[PDB]
This record gives sequence, structure tokens and C-alpha cells, in this order.
Amino acid sequence: PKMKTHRGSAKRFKKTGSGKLKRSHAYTSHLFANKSQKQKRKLRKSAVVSAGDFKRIKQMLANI
Amino acid sequence: FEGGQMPLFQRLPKRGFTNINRKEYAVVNLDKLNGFAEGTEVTPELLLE
Amino acid sequence: SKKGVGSTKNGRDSEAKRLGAKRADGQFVTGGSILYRQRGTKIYPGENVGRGGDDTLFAKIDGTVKFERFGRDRKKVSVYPV
Amino acid sequence: MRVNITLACTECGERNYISKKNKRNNPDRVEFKKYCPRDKKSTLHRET
RNA sequence: AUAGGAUAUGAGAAGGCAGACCCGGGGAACUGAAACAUCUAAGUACCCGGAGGAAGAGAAAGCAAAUGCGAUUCCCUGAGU
RNA sequence: AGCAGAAGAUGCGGAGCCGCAGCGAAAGCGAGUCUGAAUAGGGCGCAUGAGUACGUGGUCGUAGACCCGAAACCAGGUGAU
RNA sequence: GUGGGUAGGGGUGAAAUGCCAAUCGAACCUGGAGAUAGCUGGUUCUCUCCGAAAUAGCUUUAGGGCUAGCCUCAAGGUAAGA
RNA sequence: AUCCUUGGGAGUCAGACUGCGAGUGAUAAGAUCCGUAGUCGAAAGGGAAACAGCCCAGACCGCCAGCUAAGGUCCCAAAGU
RNA sequence: UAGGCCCAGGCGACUGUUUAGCAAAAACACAGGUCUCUGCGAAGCCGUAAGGCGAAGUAUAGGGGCUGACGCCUGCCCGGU
RNA sequence: CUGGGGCGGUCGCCUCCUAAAAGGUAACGGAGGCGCCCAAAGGUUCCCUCAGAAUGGUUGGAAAUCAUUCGCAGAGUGUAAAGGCACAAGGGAGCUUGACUGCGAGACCUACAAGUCGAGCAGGGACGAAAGUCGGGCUUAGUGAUCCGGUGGUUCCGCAUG
Repeated sequence: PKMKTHRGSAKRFKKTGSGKLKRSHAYTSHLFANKSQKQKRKLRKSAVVSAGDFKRIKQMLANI
Repeated sequence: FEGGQMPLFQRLPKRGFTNINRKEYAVVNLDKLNGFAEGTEVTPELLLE
Repeated sequence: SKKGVGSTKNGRDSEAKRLGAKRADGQFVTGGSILYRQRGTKIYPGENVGRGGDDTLFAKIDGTVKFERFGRDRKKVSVYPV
Repeated sequence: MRVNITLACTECGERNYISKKNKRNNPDRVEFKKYCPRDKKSTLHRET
């Protein structure tokens, strides 16, 4: 039996051209009164998965 | 896993979606077409074989 | 034996937010890097240093970093280029 | 009484902001003017 | 007139077992989800009815969107999409 | 996968897969593409060029997953000599 | 005494959580079952090269774990390192 | 002679004691909880009579070789009544 | 081989029953006292139901609860539930 | 969580001290506070400087007000500690809405998730003659992931085609 894609991570992540996955930031659509827009103009970009936790889910989404 | 801390695939949002139809007109690099010396009639049927 | 008596009323503490000289006296420093975090203006900015919203010190045009004195007991950050 | 209410456009009808304001101290349909990117200029922005 | 009662005829069928495979009716829990109740485990085991050497399905109210294919079944891809 | 082949190599099968180029959610565009009013900036990529198939080992995913062990749970039967 | 019924998320009890084949806050058997175990015990031949930590952020979390922290192998960069 | 990146690969996330600086404590505890340094842990040998943490010092292996450190130099017991 | 008695107390009317295999007791039973439901294809029962207990019974009888011979009694609150 | 557990108390955020002259650095250690408030208590132009004390006075009083010296700050700085502030960031006027769209070279902090500072560019402003400042309150608190639904907008997709 194959390795299942852990699908629920793969709905959240974009595999770039090697890669260095993509992600959109946290805090990003729930509540917008308190967060000022200088915080928000940096959250409306995308983001690249940090090197520490990229260790633990390269085992996870290797079937893309 | 994250011990019991709500892990990193849940602290991060979804980004939908995937198409009902996405077509990938792929691929011809241009210097592949120097496989014809001199050559003409560049068709995918003359490129499949 | 034991009786149960409390309590302590004083256990809480903030997150430790950092200060101090982030660069030294003589550093090459790129544009916009934080020299010295402050609560207020413990040290004033001089040549080619701005002042942040947290009243922090950060260098605009690159070069060396010199900590100075106003006179009599008052410091001053200026940035001199190469 | 402090309620955070958006300040929508009049040139286009477009919300675009959040402001803090008081129900007692500012009971009117309050209006500032700001910058609508879909209207590209200074724009009358009433409360909604 | 019927229920029913009597009589003869049926090389009818009730039982079994290859502890398996295949339909259908019922059908759990433990385990996981790091707790658990949605879910999974799992229509799994187990019980019960069917038989056949196989069973089930099947000749279109089918796929599919072109210059179309033409009953079901099985295998590999499709794809852990 | 299948077809010949001592249940074997091997032959033939291109069906399919990975790579040959990315960028965005996506229409799509393309040594660029997104975000962008922006021939501004910046993110990912290019210039800078190695993959792929099999074999060995370190691993890990799914199965009892390294061995031995719970108390309890559930289904179906036997037992008031 | 004989003969005979009441069957286990039930029976039965002049009631104690008693008794139900020497077993009772849920009888025994066979299976799901190799249930699970963050927990304890065990982990079988030799030599060399290096060689840790018992700290932190978090955590239904404190005798578990996940990133860092320190170790080791390999490849680049080069003299950054002190 | 180390360091930086990069990847494979694990263990530990309960430590103790002594000195120096601290809190709690009663300026109590082989007490608890931090910094700093050592050692132990993972370190054998000699001291301290025996002694995981003090003092000295690092065990590749043999020698019936020599010189020293901590501690000693009447007998036990090597070395100065 | 066949009883030791006699005062004075607490509990429980009594003979009985129970923790087989630690506890026979001041526990439980008990007649009596009550409160309540039920008109009989019944009230409650065991049943998925059929059937049957209740019963070849019929409110002077059944089921449920409380309290426990006998004597004197059983005071007050329907706010809550 | 714990000086066994229970009961008590705390769980998160900001400030101080313990903290050993960078920076962190623990305990059921020692103190306070924080889940807001300001349409101006914001931005800018331009002015001005406190508290207390003494001297004398109107009902005037231990003190409201009013005048003259003192008064480097013993005053304020929204709210509470530390730092800082009179050339003001403290008080008063006027004009205002920058309490700004797209960003962001680069840094700080750190497991990550986060969080913080930003010179500079463009779009249009505000105040100001200009110089120029302005991406909220002197700073540090006043806030919380994801999923799920709703609202405004979408020269996006839409299951044969519309």
C-alpha cells in the first residue's frame, strides 16, 4: 500500500520550484479591529515555510 | 505532530482552489527546435515520435 | 501535621522585552538596522540616525557607529560613513 | 459605547476602513474623508 | 358451495460439509482521533438465510462532449489526483 | 499489466510515470510571473544545465511494526447435578 | 431426597454486594484479538573513530512529546573560528 | 585549529555535589529554585582510613625503567627519630 | 450424660433470616400502622410482539412506598421542588 | 500547576525588583496594574511654561480666584511602575483628518507560529510662506490561531454549452 498524501496539509501549502514551500500567514482572516494595517499589509503577502518545521513535514507531503 | 500544541497545518489558512479544468500547453523549449537541421513542419505528431 | 494556608498574591511577570546596544562602537551597519532599543530616549540620535515609533535608534546611511557624549552626562548616536 | 464601524464610500459605495467611534459622543452619521483606490482620489466617507 | 376430512401418486425436501471464495438480511465493540460523543476502526469479525462450482452483475434511460465510443467482469495505470 | 516462453532470463508491449521552466487562488501568461493604477518596489524563479531507472544500506509512512503483559470492552454459545 | 424451571448489561436474593459449579460492583468458553498501554521488565559476537544533555519556547503538560540546544556522518565555502 | 551553510542520522529535555554570587527558609538542612566555574554523571589511578561530586591527575598496550604533583618522611606503611 | 445465677442499664417486641469461605448483630424479615394507584383486555409486571403472572383473585382484592408488637401520641410551614 | 495529594490560590498581557554593570536568567518570591479610553486626549502651524511657598486682599475660609518675587522641576505627561521630556513628548489657540493605498532595501527578537522598528519610492492629500513633518496617542499593556457561517467588492472559476 502506498504512502497516503496527508491531504489536510496539502490544502495549505504550495510547492515552489525547489522549494521552500509557500503559505499564507496566520492571524489573517478572523478579526481586524485590533490589528493595525501595517501588520496587515505584511500578512496579506504569502510566506515561506521556516527551516525548522520543514524538517517534520517533508515526510508528510512527499506525494505533493 | 506538535506534542499537543495545535500544529502547523492547522495554524495556517487554506488557499483554494483547483480548477474544474486546467490545461497545460506543455512543453516546447525553443532550443529543442534545433533538433531540425534544417527541417520544417514542426507538428506535435512529428514531435511525439 | 499540615494546615493549608495561602496564598502568594505576587506570582505574575511580563514577557521580557529586550534592550541594549545591538551594535558596537565601530560597526559597519546597513541602512535601517536597529542600533539601540530604548524605553524613551535614553540616548539621542545624531548624524544619519532616525527615531522609531518605539523611539529606537537605527542608521540610514551606512558606515561606522560612534557613541558620543553631549555634555555633561548625555549620550548621542551618530553614524559616520567610510 | 465604543463601537468599531466601517466608513463607506460615496463615489462608489465601498466600505474600505474601520474606525473607532463612540455612540454617545459621536451620535451622528459621522463622515471623514480618505482615499478610495477604486476611486483614486480623496473621497467623502460617511459612516455605515 | 366451502373450510376441512379421507385416498393414491410424485427416485419432491428438510440434514450435512472444503474452518474457503460469492450474494442478501442483521451486525457490534476494542483501537485510533494522542481525551471523546460526530468519524474511523468497519459494513471488519460474528449470527442467519441462499446455492453454485463458481456466484453476483450485464446488452444502455451507459460513458463522453469528438472525425466519439458500444453488454458486463478482471488486471495495470489513471493517483493517493 | 498482458502475450510466447522450463512457474526463468529474455523478447515485445508505449498504456502510463519522473524529468526537460516557472509564476500566481485562477482565467491565464512565460525568462519570467504574481502583487500590483504602476516600462516603481518586492515575493518565487532564471542567468549558473541533471535527471531518470534499478540495486545496497541509514531511515520513515501503513500493517501485530521491537518482543513479552494488562485490568477491562464487544458478539455468539454452554452452565442452578 | 427425588423430579424440574428462572441465564449474565440477565437470574435470584426474610438484601450482604450476597450466590449463580472452589470465581462475583457483572459467571465462565470461543473469537474481533497479535484490543491498547505515554507504563514496567528484556533487548544475544568483537575492535576502532568521535561523543552528548538533564536547558529553553510550548504542550490535558510535567516520569510523554515537538522544534531549538549539545553529538555524529558526508559534501561544499574557505580561514571565516577563537 | 576551529567555524558557517547544506543534507542523512540519532540521544537528553527529572540531574547531583563543591566554591563563588542570590532568593525562599530561621542569612536551618546532603533543602528548594537561578547565574558562574569545576567534577561526577560518561573517569580509572593516587591522596582525604573507608567515601559518585572535595585535592592532584586523565587509563591504546607491556617494563622487576627514571623524574615529579596532591599528600607525607617513628611502627603499621614508601620516604628525615 | 444431664441449667450456674441475681441486680441495673442502652438497642431491638418476639421464634426466624444474612454476609457459603472473617462480620448472625443494634442489620433484614415480621404481624400491626399508614400514604397511594388500580373497575378488571387492570395497576404493575416479563415480553419486539403473541402468550402469561397478577388470578379460575375482583377495592374487606391486588401492586408500589414509608414505619415497624404493645401503650401514649404523631406539633408547626404548600415559599421551593 | 503543587514542596505527596485535596481545599485555598494562579493559568494570558504590560512595568519594576530579585538579575550577579550587555541581553536574557527560576520558585506557591517581593509590588502594581491590563481586556480600555480620545473625534479628539490624533496630524500640523504658532505661542507659553510647572508644583509648592511667602506677602496682602471680597463673603475668602488650612486651602477655589486675583496680583510681585521665589521657584532645574519637588508639576504634568489619559489610565501604573521604569525610562524620558522644558529647544519639549508638558499646557493654549487655529486649520484639519496621515487614526493613508500599494509597498519596502534593511534590521531587532526567536523552536516555530508570531511580534517590533523602519530610511526610501509611487498615488493622492493635510498643515505650513518655505524648510519640511505626518502611515495614530511620550514609550512599554488594553488582546487571542484554525475551521465554520454573514456583509461590501471582485476587466476570477463554474462540472456538454450559456
